[PDB]
Amino acid sequence: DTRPTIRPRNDVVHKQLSAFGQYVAEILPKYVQQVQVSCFNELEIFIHPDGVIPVLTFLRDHTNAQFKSLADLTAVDVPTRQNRFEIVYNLLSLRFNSQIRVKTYTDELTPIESSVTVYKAANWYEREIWDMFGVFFANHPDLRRILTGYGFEGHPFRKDFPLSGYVELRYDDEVKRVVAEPVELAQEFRKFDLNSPWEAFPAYRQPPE
Amino acid sequence: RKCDPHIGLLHRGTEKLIEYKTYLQALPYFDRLDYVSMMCNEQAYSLAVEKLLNIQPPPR
Amino acid sequence: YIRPGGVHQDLPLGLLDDIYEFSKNFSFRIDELEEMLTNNRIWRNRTVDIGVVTAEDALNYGFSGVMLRGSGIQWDLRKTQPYDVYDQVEFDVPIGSRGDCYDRYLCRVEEMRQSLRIISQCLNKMPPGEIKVDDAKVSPPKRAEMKTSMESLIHHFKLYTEGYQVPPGATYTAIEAPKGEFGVYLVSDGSSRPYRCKIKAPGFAHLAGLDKMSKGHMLADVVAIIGTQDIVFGEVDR
Amino acid sequence: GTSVKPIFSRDMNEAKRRVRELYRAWYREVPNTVHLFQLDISVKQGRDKVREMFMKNAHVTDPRVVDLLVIKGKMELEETINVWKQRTHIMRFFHETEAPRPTDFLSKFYVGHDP
Amino acid sequence: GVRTSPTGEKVTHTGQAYDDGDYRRVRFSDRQKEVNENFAIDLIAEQPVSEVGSRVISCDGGGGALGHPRVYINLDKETKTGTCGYCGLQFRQPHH
Amino acid sequence: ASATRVIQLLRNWASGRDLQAKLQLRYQEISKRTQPPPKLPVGPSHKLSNNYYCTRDGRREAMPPSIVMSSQEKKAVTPAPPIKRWELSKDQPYL
Amino acid sequence: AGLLKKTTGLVGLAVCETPHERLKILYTKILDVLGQIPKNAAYRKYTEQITNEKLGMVKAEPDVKKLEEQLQGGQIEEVILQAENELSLARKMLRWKPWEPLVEEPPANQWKWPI
Amino acid sequence: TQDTQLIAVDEKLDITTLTGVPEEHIKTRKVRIFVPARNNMQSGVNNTKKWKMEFDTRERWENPLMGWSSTADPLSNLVLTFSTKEDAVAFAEKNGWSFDVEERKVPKPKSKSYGANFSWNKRTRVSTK
Amino acid sequence: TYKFVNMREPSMDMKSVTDRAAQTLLWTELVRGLGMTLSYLFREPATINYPFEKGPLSPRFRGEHALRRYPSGEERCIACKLCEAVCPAQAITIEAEPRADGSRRTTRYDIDMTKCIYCGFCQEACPVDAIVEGPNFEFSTETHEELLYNKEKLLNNGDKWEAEIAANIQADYLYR
Amino acid sequence: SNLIEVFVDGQSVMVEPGTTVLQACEKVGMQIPRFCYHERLSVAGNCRMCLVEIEKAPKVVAACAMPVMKGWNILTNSEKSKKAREGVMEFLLANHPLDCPICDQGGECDLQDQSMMFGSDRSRFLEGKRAVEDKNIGPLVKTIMTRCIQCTRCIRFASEIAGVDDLGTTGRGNDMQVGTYIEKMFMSELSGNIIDICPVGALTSKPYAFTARPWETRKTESIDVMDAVGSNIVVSTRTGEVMRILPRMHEDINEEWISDKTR
Ligand code: SF4
Ligand code: SF4
Ligand code: SF4
Ligand code: SF4
Ligand code: FES
Ligand SMILES: [K+]
Ligand SMILES: [Zn+2]
Repeated sequence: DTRPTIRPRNDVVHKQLSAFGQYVAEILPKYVQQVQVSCFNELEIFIHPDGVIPVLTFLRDHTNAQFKSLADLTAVDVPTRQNRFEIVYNLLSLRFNSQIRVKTYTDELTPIESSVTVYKAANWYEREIWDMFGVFFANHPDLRRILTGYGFEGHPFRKDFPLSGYVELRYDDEVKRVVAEPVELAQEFRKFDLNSPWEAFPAYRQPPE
Repeated sequence: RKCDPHIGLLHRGTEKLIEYKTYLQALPYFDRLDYVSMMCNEQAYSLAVEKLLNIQPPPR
Repeated sequence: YIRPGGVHQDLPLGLLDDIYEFSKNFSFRIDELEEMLTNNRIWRNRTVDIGVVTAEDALNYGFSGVMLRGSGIQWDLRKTQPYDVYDQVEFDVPIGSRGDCYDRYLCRVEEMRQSLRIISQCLNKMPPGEIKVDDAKVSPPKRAEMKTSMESLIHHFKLYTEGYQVPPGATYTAIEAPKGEFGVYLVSDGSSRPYRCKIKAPGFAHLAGLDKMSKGHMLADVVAIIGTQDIVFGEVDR
Repeated sequence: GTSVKPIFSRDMNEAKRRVRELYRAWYREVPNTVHLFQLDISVKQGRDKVREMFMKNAHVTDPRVVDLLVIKGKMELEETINVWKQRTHIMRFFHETEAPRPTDFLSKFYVGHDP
Repeated sequence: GVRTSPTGEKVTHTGQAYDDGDYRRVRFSDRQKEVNENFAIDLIAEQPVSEVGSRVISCDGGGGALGHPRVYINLDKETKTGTCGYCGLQFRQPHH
Repeated sequence: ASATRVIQLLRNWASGRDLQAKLQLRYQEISKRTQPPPKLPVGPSHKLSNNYYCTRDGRREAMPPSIVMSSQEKKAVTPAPPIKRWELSKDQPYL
Repeated sequence: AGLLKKTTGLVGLAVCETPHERLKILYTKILDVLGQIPKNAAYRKYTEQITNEKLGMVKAEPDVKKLEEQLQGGQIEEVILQAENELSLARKMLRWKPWEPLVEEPPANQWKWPI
Repeated sequence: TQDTQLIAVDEKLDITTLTGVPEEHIKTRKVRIFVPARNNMQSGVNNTKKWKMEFDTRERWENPLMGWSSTADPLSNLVLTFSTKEDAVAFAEKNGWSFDVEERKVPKPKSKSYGANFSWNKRTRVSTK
Repeated sequence: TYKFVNMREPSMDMKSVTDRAAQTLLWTELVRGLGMTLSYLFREPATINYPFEKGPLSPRFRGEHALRRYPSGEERCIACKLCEAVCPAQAITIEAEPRADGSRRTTRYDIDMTKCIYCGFCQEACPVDAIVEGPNFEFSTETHEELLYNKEKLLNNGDKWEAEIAANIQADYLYR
Repeated sequence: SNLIEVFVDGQSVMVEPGTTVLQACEKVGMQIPRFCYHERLSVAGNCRMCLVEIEKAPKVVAACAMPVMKGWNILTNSEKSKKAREGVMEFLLANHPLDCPICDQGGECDLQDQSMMFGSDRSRFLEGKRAVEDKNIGPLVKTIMTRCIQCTRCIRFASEIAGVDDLGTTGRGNDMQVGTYIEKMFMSELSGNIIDICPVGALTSKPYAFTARPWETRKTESIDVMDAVGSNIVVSTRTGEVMRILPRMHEDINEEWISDKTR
């Protein structure tokens, strides 16, 4: 690189992924709403909520995809979107050493039928997406709590949920049992507003709205 | 017959507080994530963050 | 130590020498273990043919690292997708062919030796140069430059209070952490702080597969399979 | 906008149908739970308490909210009978360690400057 | 230096002083209240006033790399000996 | 090191190898803890000649994801060439 | 071809002693089920492209050892396994039928990160 | 168009009962909304573009030992970000919080000039440049 | 590149099986374990005699914090306020005021030892290198209150370990 | 109607004739970096940070005082525009004193923020910095004139907005000392607002001096009660008390200035 400071880019993978992005797009014009290949050679397949089985089964068993490695499933709670939750699958191909990202919008009540049949790895990887966020997964073997406390109330990763939560424990000599009380902190979280009032990088700027 | 590995007995905010700590402040979290592989976690974080910044570290 | 943009500091003078002395003597210590356990019947019978998995279930279960390589799956992040300088070094990935507890154990001890190979190569080919990027907007300026140059002081000030603002987007980066595939997926909102960070914990998938492991095995073998699954709960519990 | 997905129930009838046997199950479980968990509270207290949390949310209209919270309320009765929770996890529902919070306007005014 | 309060209660450089009752002082008895006998204000005041004959003087504070960020304090106000903000050393200049 | 020769044969014979060649602990071989002061290098873009930040803008050179198909005769391709079967180990293929 | 290799190096996946004709009869089967899906379909055109073409030399070249690099997809014993997976997909998307336009356009600007 | 045994619910959407914000933290929180006001000594305006979800500040008492800001308001240190306000209001309905808004203070367009600083009859002539 | 780790081809000659039968019948491999472990029995231990001898450390070590001061005696901290901003545990809490002289320093530098992480960001934060971690690590205690530090406690520790940390940053500031 | 058409970095936008380059920029959302121009305080044109190259231009135009006409594409992100920004910003920063850890503007300084976005990452200075003797124009506002960048925003504010002529820039060349020359006392009822207009720590509030920092101070919106005008103001609260009061943006009530008593 002539400029060693900035990270070199790989264009060869860029259109090759872009070619594969159109590829999967033409097979399913019913499901694939949006395909996007980012600057860092990462491809994203935006699908409809009821596409968890079809496209994943497509990516898992296709001759030209063979994406059978379920990397992770994550939600991105975005309050300003009418669909707050954004379930994100990550897929990995052993044969083509590439990565696949598919995202589905979902509301709180609207369920997502479980992808356990496609990948059995998602069995445990839904018990926390129901825990942290509260998105319910339909026709799933078990939705048990494995991160939150036994009988804990709420979905902590939701951004309407406080960092300190609501309940704090303490052993009580009156009852010989640790019990919960409303949280009161020794010191409150001194929040910092670090968003500079002067505009950042103009590339990703939103259009005049 | 069956075994249920009830996890959670060490569950922490981690990702929850990362939403409130800056990138530099969030770096020590990964050291405590896979606490036996100290430097390898930060490798993942630094590789990720510098990828978004489109900045590559010097060869040294 | 490992910070975005390189490393925080440079090594103390002579540190490469002492680690070189350790590297020379360490291979003996690996031989020490193999002598102790590898041929011992008691260790094998508590480990061989225990917790075996097929290649397809291991891959479908989301496993990574040794959990796949032990079952014969031909895959390794450093080789297939070489991050950092891992491309300019050769190492022999220890692929097993049984998938039971024993194969992973031999896979690990060979990975110990193959790790020692990396130390030797990077030691004989350690290049000179700076330790962080030459961009104060993401790398704090040198302490000497801090106390003499204004732009260093401003950039140091804004970096330690506001921090660098990361361009918006999403990225799931992947490295082969000795557990397995430790990946971090973060979404940047365009501010100076992360918006949401999800981490791919190799133990999470592995602990998820612990059910299929324990099928048809002794209770005194559940401890054995738990041991080889390289689970640390700080990692699996996030 | 109005048209939406029935996660389990078309109408509040089958939503109220769902709450019934789970209410039946929750009322059947009380004598055994207190027995093996080794508590001091009375069986009726569990019954009148199992009554309690059924009512503070007995005002919704969307059949998704009720039936999603049905599987939510589904999700402790098995968590109890398989002794997964601790004693501290169901006396938590019997909130008892705290002082009784103030109800009259004068009492809040006396305690502090917080509605 | 350090002063003494009516309750003894050796005052700190900040000026904290528990009152007569001040029930929080019960933590102090049977223990000792940690006081830094060296007070910042009166260990810089007696320091000699430097005499440098120039309008602009660098104020790195000794060991430029190891000191404090170097400032370029002005020395023209003959009423008040110009001092570095970081250092606190009072630089005066002889008769312009 | 301290250890007399007769002990050394006992350790060497029991373990089947010589151990005085390399030992678990340390000795005089370590670098002294008072190494001379270093002279760390300068940055590649530390030059006071043409060095405008308009050239290196890693954060600013980033581009939002490229639009390729949006909701609002063909060939068959793959996201990458299929992997290459790596050969066995040259130093020691069969352990 | 040659001597039947003892193991594939992947536990669980065994060695099929008659691989060439099994790969043949699989490839016809996916061609057969691909008859149902109408011509205008893109998925049909894609796999009608790589089936017969990959059915070509497996019909012509009988040496599975050379068949390894003919398909550049690893060992034949899992290529047929992958061929089975393609057959599973043909059965699966014979229900999915994704050739219709989108079920729904994305509600307003739910995309367009950042917010 | 989404024919998976369709149902229609005209009740205004709320999730307060299953989200689980406690009873004294749902009705006793006067949640207000505004566009964040720019700090007046910062000419940059890349802060007056979003909407927030701030709450009402509660009692903040100093810790007896070392003078903290010990506070029993769990919801105090949370602000959300909303692109427009109709999505912001929608969040209020689903969580059923107390409501009040504040319209954007858009800049009235100041007709600037440079020749006005040197006029012949108008007093807009500047006294210093 | 790669290599196999368990491909064993046990030769079926009358020779090797006799060795295999010898291995199982006479516990040869187990005897190796005895002879192996016996070898280290006759070797010296590497057990440091604490506290008569400590472990080996480095000049960059991070331990108990201690606010330092200039050779004149004035405190280094200048209400810089960067330290808590970069501190990822918010243990630092600092409030400044006007001072009588005008060198308006802080009244409070309470850092909670049960909150801090010994991050190392503290020294990198303030340009006047006011707060640093001393090499001490034996500052254990029995009551949680003592671990809660305050401006007097740090400054006292700075006056205590001043002889040590001054040389530590003397031999390490070139790296920094 | 008469709204002249003009392009900005591409996209075209109609605009009232006589509008300067800036005032067309924020119509699409462009905030060109500025130091000497305030939207409700005259036009200075001296900072030269607003300098943006225009299409076909052989010279970068001063965007503040340049009236735009037909079809003038604003090359905002163009290389030479950012080149002009880089040069001019390091010139302003040349003689600036290293006071950020001790300057109250730290964390909310326009000179600090823009150098992060539109600025270099290292220094090329190898000389001695200029030092300006401090002044004293009140116990309500501090004067550290070495931090001044001579944006002249203070003197204009006094001349028109405050209606008092007591501020100016004595000297010549680098000795551009802005103040009152003679010893004077800046008593106006709107005097406290020169703290907010100043982009640097040149003038800061003595009562607030060395008490808090911008990142830690929580902000709340309230009203002024010290006068019947009822000015909208933002209250700074941190650790559970109030430190400083800032005027809010309300063109009908207070614009962005408040009385000294309220501040
Ligand atoms: S200790 Fe350092 S960072 Fe903290 S206020 Fe003092 S100078 Fe600033
Ligand atoms: S002690 Fe550690 S955690 Fe606390 S502020 Fe210093 S570096 Fe951060
Ligand atoms: S004016 Fe800004 S850049 Fe200058 S010292 Fe003050 S805060 Fe730092
Ligand atoms: S003192 Fe402040 S307002 Fe006045 S000219 Fe200088 S920078 Fe501008
Ligand atoms: S805005 Fe044109 S020079 Fe300040
Ligand atoms: K100012
Ligand atoms: Zn100084």
